[PDB]
Order: sequence, then C-alpha cells, then structure tokens
Amino acid sequence: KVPRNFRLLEELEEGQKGVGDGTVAWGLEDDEDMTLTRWTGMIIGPPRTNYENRIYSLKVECGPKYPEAPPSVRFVTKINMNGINNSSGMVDARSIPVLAKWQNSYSIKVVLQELRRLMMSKENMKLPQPPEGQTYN
Amino acid sequence: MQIFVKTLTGKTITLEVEPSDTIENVKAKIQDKEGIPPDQQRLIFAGKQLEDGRTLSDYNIQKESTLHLVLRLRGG
Amino acid sequence: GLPRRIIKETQRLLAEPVPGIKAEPDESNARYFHVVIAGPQDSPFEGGTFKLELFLPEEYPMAAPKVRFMTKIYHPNVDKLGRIKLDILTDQWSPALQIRTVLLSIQALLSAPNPDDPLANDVAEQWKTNEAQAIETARAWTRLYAMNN
Amino acid sequence: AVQNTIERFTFPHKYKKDDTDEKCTICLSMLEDGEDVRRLPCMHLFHQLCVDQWLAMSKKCPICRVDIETQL
Ligand SMILES: [Zn+2]
Ligand SMILES: [Zn+2]
Repeated sequence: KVPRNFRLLEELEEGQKGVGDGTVAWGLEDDEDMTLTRWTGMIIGPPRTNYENRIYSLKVECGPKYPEAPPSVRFVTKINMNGINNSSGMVDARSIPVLAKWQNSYSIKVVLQELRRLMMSKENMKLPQPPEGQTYN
Repeated sequence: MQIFVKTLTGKTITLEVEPSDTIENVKAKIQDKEGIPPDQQRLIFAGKQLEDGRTLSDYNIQKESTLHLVLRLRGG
Repeated sequence: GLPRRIIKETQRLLAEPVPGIKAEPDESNARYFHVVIAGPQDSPFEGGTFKLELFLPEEYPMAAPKVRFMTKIYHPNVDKLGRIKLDILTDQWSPALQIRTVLLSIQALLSAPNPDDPLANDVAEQWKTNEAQAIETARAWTRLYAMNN
Repeated sequence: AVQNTIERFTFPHKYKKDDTDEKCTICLSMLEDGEDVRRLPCMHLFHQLCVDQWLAMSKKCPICRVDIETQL
C-alpha cells in the first residue's frame, strides 16, 4: 500500500536536509543505487551515558518489502548494547520495540532515533564500551 | 562610462563603469549599491548571459546600455 | 475504493493505451502504475525499453503524479536515481492534466532532451559541449541498460 | 481569506441543461442540470467544489493557467 521507491526517495531528501540537532543522520551508501536498498546511518551517543559523544556508523538495508517489513540494521562501530550482536554488529529486531512492532509509517530516521533512545536506558547506559573508533569485521 | 541595470521590479540603478570593466567589477559595484552578493547575481544583456571573468566590451555593451539583473539559482 | 476520476483514467489507459507506452495498475495498489516507455524512433534511445513507476499521491489530482525511471538512462533531465525534471510534474502541474499527458510528456522528453534546464549537470554540460558524444553515450547506455531488461 | 478572492473575481452559479456536452476537467464527470459551477475570468467552467480545492492552492485556471485576478 506504501510504494517502496517513492517512500525511500522522501527519506533521501529528508536525509540530505538533516533533522533536529543532528544527533542522527542517514544517506544512500551508493548514490547510483536506483534500488535504494543500502543506506548508511550515524548516531552520536547521548549525554550522561558511556556512549556519550561517540560517533556510531551503521548500515541499514531496506529490502523489497520495505516499509511493510522493517529494515535490517548493523553497527559498523563496536558497541556493547542490549540486542547488538558482539561479533557481527547485527541488531536483533526482537530487542528494539520499533523493529519488534514495526509500522509502515516508521522510517530509517525513527529507527536511528530509537537506537539512540535505547542508549539512555537503565540496562545500557553504564555498559563498559570498547575503545573508540574500533569496528567489527 | 554610465550603464543602467534593471531588476524584475523595474527599479533601474546606474553605474560608473569603463568598457574594459569585467563582469566581476560590476557585480561588485551592484553589491556596494544594493547589498547583493556577486554569487547571487545573474546579469543579462540582449538575451545572452554574461560570464564572470569576461569584460564589458566582449558583449558589445556601450554607453547607456541596459543590463537585466535576476537571481542566480542552484539549477533546476 | 478509489475516486471515480482514477477509475476512469485507468479504464481509458487500459482500453486506449498511449502508443509506445505500456501502463497498468499494480494488482494490489490501483494507485501504482508499472510503465514501460519504448525509446523513441530517431532518438539515441531507439530500441530501448525503459521501465518507469508512477504513483498517484492521496491528494491527486490536486498534486502531480510521482514518476521515476527504474531503468538507468543518459539524459540531461533524468538523474542517477531516475528522478525526472519536467515542469508539469512540479510547478506547472494542473489538476486538469491526466496520467496520459504525463506519459506523453516524458516520451516527448526522451525525443527532445533539454540540456539548458538540467537535472543531471554532468550530462547536460556534455550535451552542450559535445552533443555528438553525448548521443553516442546515450546509445551505448540504451544497449547496456534498456535492452532485454 | 483565499475564498473571498475567489468570489471577487469569478462567477458561481447553478448549471443549466436539457451528445454536445460539457465535462468538468477536474473530476471528469458531466456538468449536470442544477449543479453548482464556477466560471473563471478566462471563461472556463468547473464544478465549484472541484475548482475551489485548486484555487485555494493556486490563483490560475487549471485549463489555460490564466490568473483569476487578470485584467485588460
Ligand atoms: Zn468536477
Ligand atoms: Zn481558463
């Protein structure tokens, strides 16, 4: 009922404009990908947390059923957080409410903001983190 | 040398130029009269756009000639 | 169901297609149209079949159809993601215009590239600078991207 | 209000009729006897509801693009 490709082009425009204070950002991984499948994401770790001021790079994949189905998310930057796999960076949909209970009105922006919101949770907030800059393989 | 530049309003200013004055010089002298940064100015004389580096005389602009100032857009 | 206008435009598009243009609604979304424009004869795109998607936003016809190429094409008014600079799609839209006229205008755009009002600035500069070469690139791209696709 | 400007420069009325017909270019239905229509300065005719939606966003007739304020 939502046409994938037109939805993604609106997310691209909004992406290029940037939103709010700039604590989350996103764009196409390849600016010639007419399928609009592979996206990058940034999140700045929020204050009063062990994540604070760190710049997290993420890969987001919007498959053919997007946005009826949620996207896949992976951290490139190493992070200790509930629901992030420690060897791959993959995000477990079950552990993120936006992804667990995905709605076709959600977006890449919403996912990224939600992850940032989850960094401030009681479970994650004081998790010991690896050194800054490091990535999985 | 004296030339008129005309905006879309119909406001016309007048400048002291020389035929060896370049487009940049003018754009700079439209700026100190109107406050318009040169990167926002697109000058046009007799249908044809007037590029920056070049000179007044190249486009055969003579005394009491009228140029047309419109906005320089990002591209459409 | 739909506004009667959309039902009428669709019946008429299906019953009387635009020549050189296949256009049919999506089985599961009558507001989404799968479109194929044949490259116009005597254009760099001749022999090409160009896939396009068209969508009627909820405000249509007060808002223009959204349209995009899904086939890569070398053309001054089409960018790398297949977005189309065409005045009736934006500021010259009128609600008296129909899908048929959007389709004809895009077809005509293929036959008549407009480098002076560019979306693809690289392509446009090449279209001005070196038209001959720009046309041969468009030919090659037709063969690369718009044949058996 | 945009709507005061519409009434100012156009002529709303009820349609008179009764195969050489007149249709509303916005909704693509025949103008039927008794329907509220609006004629613009350019002399183009529409269902009032249909064209009132457009003239909220634009000052231009959908058919010929002539601004409804135009004089001379
Ligand atoms: Zn009507
Ligand atoms: Zn009219």
